[PDB]
Amino acid sequence: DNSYKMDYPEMGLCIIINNKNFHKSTGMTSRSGTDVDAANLRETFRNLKYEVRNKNDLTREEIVELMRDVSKEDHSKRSSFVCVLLSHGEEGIIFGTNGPVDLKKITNFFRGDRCRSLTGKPKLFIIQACRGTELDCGIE
Amino acid sequence: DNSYKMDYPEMGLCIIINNKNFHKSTGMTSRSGTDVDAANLRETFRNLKYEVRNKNDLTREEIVELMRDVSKEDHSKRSSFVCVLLSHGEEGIIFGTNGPVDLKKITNFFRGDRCRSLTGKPKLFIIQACRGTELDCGIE
Amino acid sequence: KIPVEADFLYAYSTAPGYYSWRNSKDGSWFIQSLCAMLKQYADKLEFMHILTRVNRKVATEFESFSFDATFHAKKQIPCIVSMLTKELYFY
Amino acid sequence: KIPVEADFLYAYSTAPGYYSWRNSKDGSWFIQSLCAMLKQYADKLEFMHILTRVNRKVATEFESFSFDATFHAKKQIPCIVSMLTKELYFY
Ligand SMILES: *[C@@](=O)([C]S[C]C1=[C][C]=[C][C]=[C]1)[C]([C]C([O])=O)[N]C(=O)[C]1[C]C2=C3C(=[C][C]=[C]2)[C][C][C]([N]C(=O)[C]([C]C([O])=O)[N]C([C])=O)C(=O)N13
Ligand SMILES: *[C@@](=O)([C]S[C]C1=[C][C]=[C][C]=[C]1)[C]([C]C([O])=O)[N]C(=O)[C]1[C]C2=C3C(=[C][C]=[C]2)[C][C][C]([N]C(=O)[C]([C]C([O])=O)[N]C([C])=O)C(=O)N13
Repeated sequence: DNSYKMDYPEMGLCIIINNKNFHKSTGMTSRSGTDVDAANLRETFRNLKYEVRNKNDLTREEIVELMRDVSKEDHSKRSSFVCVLLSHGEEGIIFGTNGPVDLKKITNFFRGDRCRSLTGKPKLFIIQACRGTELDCGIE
Repeated sequence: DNSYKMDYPEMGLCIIINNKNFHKSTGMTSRSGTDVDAANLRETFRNLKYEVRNKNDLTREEIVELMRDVSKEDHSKRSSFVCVLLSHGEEGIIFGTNGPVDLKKITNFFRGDRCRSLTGKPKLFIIQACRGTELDCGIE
Repeated sequence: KIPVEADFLYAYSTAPGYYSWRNSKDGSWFIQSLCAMLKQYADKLEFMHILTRVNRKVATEFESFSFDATFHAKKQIPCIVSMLTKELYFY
Repeated sequence: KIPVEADFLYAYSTAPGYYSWRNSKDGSWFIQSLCAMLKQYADKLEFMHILTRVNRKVATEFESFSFDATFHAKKQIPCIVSMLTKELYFY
């Protein structure tokens, strides 16, 4: 087979972390319009038969704890895993409402040897964020 | 159209930079077996109708100069561009026989606004190199 | 036995080192396009191909509008990072 | 008008932050597999799909052998970084 097995009893889990408001300490502006995405995404993955769980304005601590908890659930009856991150960021980092958290720290919970029930199953991470402050002016 | 136009008079250029030997200063071991790749790659892209140009043991200076020169050629009659880098490296970097060179510096010559004759055409970079010293022990 | 870093896929809204754009009324360009492409294609295209459609849409149909000249008329190209070992079909 | 960082594609032999393996007799795992997959598939599969085949091959059929226990029995997963806007067919 050259395609993943998507016929498990459950399509899989889909976590959406929607960060819209940030502490003055961070210095990040409010992320207007992010709710539309969150609503859009939620509906799109429900039609795909994913068990969607929306979360809004989480601190970097909460994000790590949540992922940890999700990595500990049993995914044996699930086909895949999808995690959408809506927030601010810079290369290799995404922001919790209270500050930066390394992207490596979040995904590491889902490595083949860390989350055994997802081994050999597709783990998709969709990130809506800044990976720097460089501007693409376009051409032609 | 949802696929690139590959019917230009020429499939395109394919540069292979094969670094096998390094100056003691670098501290890198000889890259045994790299010639097989270089030979293999050369034959594979010739059958694909690419104009292959093999280069061995280049200094970081030579690599930059070469790319600069290649970015200045006229690719109007070419469909794409392929550059294979065989060498040592670390995240975001590849080694010339005489030392490290940032990967950003090499590709920047081919940006849409830098190499006009390749605008809207596929630019493929194949890199055989270390992106760190972390080891994947495997699972299951 | 397989690599512990395999079967991962990172769909980035933008390229490394760049800003990502969002419209306060419609949402981010990347998410709009992604949801739209998934709506009309999840039933027939393989996932990479759907993501490629997203790249074209975001790169072709969007361009920032800002009263601030420095953030005006900017573009964006999403970035697909695949370490998958098999094709992905949602059906 | 399009993004100046578009239509680029980086086929990496390995994942970010990891070693890439090479055999002194046959060549690197990544290149062997890439050339092989291109040989039998360049005439029918779209480029991303060919690269996905490379990922499976490298991740499934290779495993380092070393007298040095620390570099023995290690694995590797190639990394595809696509910013292409269209499907790629070599035919
Ligand atoms: C990034 O997170 C910004 S990271 C900034 C940073 C972080 C750490 C250290 C230094 C700098 C976001 C992505 C996100 O939130 O989803 N990008 C932006 O917020 C971008 C870039 C930018 C914006 C704004 C001001 C300055 C830089 C505010 C609004 C802007 N959007 C618009 O102007 C749109 C454009 C359009 O759709 O035509 N127009 C409207 C009416 O909404 C914007 O997206 N960002
Ligand atoms: C990387 O470039 C190494 S970057 C090391 C570094 C750079 C900067 C700062 C700190 C460290 C290469 C890739 C390349 O050249 O194509 N990787 C290696 O050379 C790997 C990892 C490694 C190796 C060796 C010794 C120590 C670490 C030498 C040989 C080894 N290959 C084998 O043992 C193979 C395995 C197999 O095929 O089963 N066996 C034989 C008989 O060849 C190797 O590839 N590398």
